[PDB]
Amino acid sequence: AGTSICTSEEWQGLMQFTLPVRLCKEIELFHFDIGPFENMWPGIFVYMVHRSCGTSCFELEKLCRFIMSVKKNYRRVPYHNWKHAVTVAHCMYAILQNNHTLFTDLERKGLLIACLCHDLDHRGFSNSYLQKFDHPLAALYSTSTMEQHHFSQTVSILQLEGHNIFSTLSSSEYEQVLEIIRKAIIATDLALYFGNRKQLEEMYQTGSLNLNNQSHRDRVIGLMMTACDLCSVTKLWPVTKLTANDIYAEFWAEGDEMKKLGIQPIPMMDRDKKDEVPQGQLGFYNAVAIPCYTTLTQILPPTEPLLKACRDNLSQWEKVIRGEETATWI
Ligand SMILES: Oc1ccnc2cc(Cl)ccc12
Ligand code: NI
Ligand code: NI
Repeated sequence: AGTSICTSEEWQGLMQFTLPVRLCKEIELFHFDIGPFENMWPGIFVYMVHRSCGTSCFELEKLCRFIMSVKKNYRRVPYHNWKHAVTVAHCMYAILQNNHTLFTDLERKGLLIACLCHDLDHRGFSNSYLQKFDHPLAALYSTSTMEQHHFSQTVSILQLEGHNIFSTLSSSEYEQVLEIIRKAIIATDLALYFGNRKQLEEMYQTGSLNLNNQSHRDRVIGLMMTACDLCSVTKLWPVTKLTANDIYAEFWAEGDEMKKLGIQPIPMMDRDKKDEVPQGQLGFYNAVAIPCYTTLTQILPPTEPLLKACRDNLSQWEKVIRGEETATWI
């Protein structure tokens, strides 16, 4: 109820924060895992905005208020949380650094913010659930239901007193950036990923892909947003495996709610069907993640380590299925 606002203590603290030097080099890398550094997550986002866009891109006060309010409008859910937001934002930063001049300064600042904001106010329920049980949000947003809500939450935060990091933009650039952000957040709807990937694959294979074509650009950005959203599948196996637990904590809790309403959940959301998880991950990697990173690598060659990592993780799930797991902690 309402949009939440960071305290003065919170945003002034972030202003005064400094990143330990050792980390600077690590953050550049695709495989970097933010996990061990919880206190530093907001500062890591600052550092990334500053290195990619410049320290003069945003007024520092408005930026710190914005980031800290963004954090306060993530809910305490097992997966679609503040930690996930920064993880996604970090993947984008690594894509952007490796492909810097392909994207405009407006696209870079827009995309880093869109990633941080792309799951705002997520409740732990999927679009399938909201549409099945006619949540009011599905009345408002007939397709891409939660994504449309996340964009609306983003705009609400920008509109808070002293939070509009985009106010210094020309009126024309302001409309362009909100449109960059809307499209990017919408593209995180995996329902849309399937057609987009198939289109991009066709454009690439026939050689029609042209990055000077706004419709093509929009699509490449969309695939980038898919790759960033799913990037937990591109970490080192222990990291990826641990994250998988949080994803399923969330799925199972939704499954439980379905059962109360007289509907048996899909196996993926059934806590009594945990034996089927490894095969379901295999299916997810084969249907979604592998193709995503495969096509992204063809379009943006420097993103190849995301694909190589994802391939290594598919192999690990295959190992689990063959009974070849070694010891695991969670
Ligand atoms: O198996 C999965 C289903 C839905 N979303 C997922 C997201 C990640 Cl990062 C990994 C596996 C997923
Ligand atoms: Ni989402
Ligand atoms: Ni997400």
